Amino acid sequence: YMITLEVPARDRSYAWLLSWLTRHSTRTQHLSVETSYLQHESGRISTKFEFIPSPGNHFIWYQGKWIRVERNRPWESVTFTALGTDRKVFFNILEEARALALQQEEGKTVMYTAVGSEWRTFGYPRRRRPLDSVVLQQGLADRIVKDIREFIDNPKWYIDRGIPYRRGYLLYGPPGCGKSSFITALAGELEHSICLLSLTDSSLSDDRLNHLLSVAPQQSLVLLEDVDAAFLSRDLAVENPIKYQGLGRLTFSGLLNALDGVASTEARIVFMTTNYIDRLDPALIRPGRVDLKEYVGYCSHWQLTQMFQRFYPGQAPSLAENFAEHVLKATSEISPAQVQGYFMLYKNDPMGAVHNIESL
Amino acid sequence: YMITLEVPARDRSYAWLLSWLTRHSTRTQHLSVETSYLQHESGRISTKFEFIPSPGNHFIWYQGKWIRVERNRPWESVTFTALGTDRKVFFNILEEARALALQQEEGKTVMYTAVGSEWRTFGYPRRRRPLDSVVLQQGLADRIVKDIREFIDNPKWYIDRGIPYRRGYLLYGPPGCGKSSFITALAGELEHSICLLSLTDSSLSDDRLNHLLSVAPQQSLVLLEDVDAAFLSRDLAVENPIKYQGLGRLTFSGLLNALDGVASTEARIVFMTTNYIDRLDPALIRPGRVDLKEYVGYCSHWQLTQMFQRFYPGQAPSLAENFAEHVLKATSEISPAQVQGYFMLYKNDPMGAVHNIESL
Ligand SMILES: Nc1ncnc2c1ncn2[C@@H]1O[C@H](COP(=O)(O)OP(=O)(O)OP(=O)(O)O)[C@@H](O)[C@H]1O
Ligand SMILES: Nc1ncnc2c1ncn2[C@@H]1O[C@H](COP(=O)(O)OP(=O)(O)OP(=O)(O)O)[C@@H](O)[C@H]1O
Ligand SMILES: [Mg+2]
Ligand SMILES: [Mg+2]
Repeated sequence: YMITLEVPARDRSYAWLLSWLTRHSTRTQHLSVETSYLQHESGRISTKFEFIPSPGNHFIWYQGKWIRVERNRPWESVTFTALGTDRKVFFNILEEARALALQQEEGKTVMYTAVGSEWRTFGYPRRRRPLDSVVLQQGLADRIVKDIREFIDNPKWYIDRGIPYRRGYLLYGPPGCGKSSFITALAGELEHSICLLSLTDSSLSDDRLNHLLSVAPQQSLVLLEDVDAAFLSRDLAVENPIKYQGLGRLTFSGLLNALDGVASTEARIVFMTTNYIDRLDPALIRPGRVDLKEYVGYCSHWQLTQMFQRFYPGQAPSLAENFAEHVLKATSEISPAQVQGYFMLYKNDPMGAVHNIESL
Repeated sequence: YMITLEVPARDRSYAWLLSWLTRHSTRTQHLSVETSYLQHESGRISTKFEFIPSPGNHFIWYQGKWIRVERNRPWESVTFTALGTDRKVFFNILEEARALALQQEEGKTVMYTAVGSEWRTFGYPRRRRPLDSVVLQQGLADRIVKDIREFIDNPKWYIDRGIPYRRGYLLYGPPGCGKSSFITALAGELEHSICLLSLTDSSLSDDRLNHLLSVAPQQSLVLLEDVDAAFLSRDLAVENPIKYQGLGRLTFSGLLNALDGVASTEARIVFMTTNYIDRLDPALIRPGRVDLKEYVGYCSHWQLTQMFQRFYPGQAPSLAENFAEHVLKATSEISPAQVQGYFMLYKNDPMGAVHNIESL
């Protein structure tokens, strides 16, 4: 007579338990190697040999209980066998795992991915990009931030009238203007998590897409990159239905219903990005599916001035005006990425980038 | 000499027994983790650790009978082994499961889905949308409600003359007018259940479609979304037979016979939705397969007035007339979804949406 807690692979606290188990690797006869390397120079690579507990029956001595944990071997099922019937030690283990895991993810952003029909983490947590480091047009980031915050802070008003509690944003513009960078900065600012979804995958279907959109982690953003490339439309729409034009078992109607239909879930934010606004079917970007659409474009006077004052702090304000005037006189349109590269050429050299502005 | 009740996966009361078993999880040596999370803020996520009984041979103490329940492990078969030959405990268990399950589904709508050749539930029951929250044209929802109620309440008249006891409705219009929302509201009002069916699935055939249409749950609605996209027609029909145009092993004649043929079942309601009424073959929408067809269109004066008086309750009636007049003068055609979004911009701000009506 014992208690055999069974936690299979498909669990939210799976990573938390794995992290705690790696933390409590002491007193474990079976091990797995945990070496990592940091090269410095001269062929002297630092070693960091450690011990991940192997998928075995290691006996743990938590609170003097001789707890036995077994991880099997692609299907995985972790087991926490104990003595008697207490259930308190399980709660303590879960709480300690939560305390340890959330401590690790502090000041970072966790990136998930779509594996099969489920979300799994993708690498170590990434360092968040400061929001002010991304410079957009005057009064554009503030509007999006305010709209998202208002949507988050008013759930009652949605329920009191019956509208589904959902939202969606679309960003479009020329290549190299700040779409992905702004999305990353916003995710870092809002302390959310990014879920990456590809519509051209070879293992995605309508039912799997609906399940993925239904089981998305809480306090997270869903990102759809280049929705146009997954469905040719417009000129085709005048003659025949919208073909899928790719590899994967997906249909236009399935995606349309999944984004906003009858079985769509609640409390979800979806971001979409494209480079050809005119290649998107009108039914896809109608209100209800895309509440706010914004255009990010080429540089302007204020944007160039802010970029200059950001890359060379401490300089006099006249230099920024000189740089902006010269850039806008020498060329008409320019992308922020090109300006960033040109600045990267002249590292820590103010008044040097104000002279060699020949980039026609 | 015992009694071994066997209930495989393909049963209607399967969910009821699973819910009862989760209710009676006490005195079970083997367990499975039942933790859920509700984020609040500051990285403080509430834990709800519980215990779903694992697929094991847990010994239950219902009525002091030492009942043994075993769930195997994709094929599933639940077993209720008991002592002697009584069969009374089985009646009591089924009745308690029914009492518990129907208690949970109160005021909600259950959404089913097509898995293989059987209907299975899809997530938690969803909150029902009030019917008055969806505003359609004058005297349109009432007609459909009355027709459906008349069909439900008169089975004798159908039998006494020999007509098959079936019905079907079709809704068509511009994208973003209220088709799906009205269907959801009607399903909530009628205390029915929604079954989602996709005609472009990669595992659908004529025999499977017939089986699914024959085994649909009682007191339920069958929904076919975007029937046009599954069969190109019209201009093709003038030259060659109807092609399927997609992925899946289905034919036009198979669908036509399944909807209304010789083997079609009785007491079934089917809803169909499309955006291009002119792309549907005449044989598909003939009487007998689609009894009532209705058109949902753009906004009108009364619809706009009702929407305004719904989103801002307590306002004077003149404001609604002013808003309707200004909207209809500034623009001719406008979808209700755009009106909903424009109202969503001005939250709790009457007399503000009556001034900034520039949405051309
Ligand atoms: N507004 C901006 N301010 C600062 N850096 C920017 C800005 N826009 C782009 N960059 C820089 O350009 C590089 C890539 O930008 P990013 O990937 O966000 O562009 P994009 O417009 O989303 O491109 P693509 O459409 O090809 O995905 C990064 O080094 C990023 O810092
Ligand atoms: N008549 C209406 N009254 C109130 N809200 C409406 C109405 N029509 C649409 N909406 C709102 O529009 C949004 C989506 O509407 P819905 O999905 O029902 O439109 P649809 O015409 O069925 O669209 P699609 O053809 O793309 O499926 C929801 O927020 C819903 O509340
Ligand atoms: Mg990018
Ligand atoms: Mg709809």
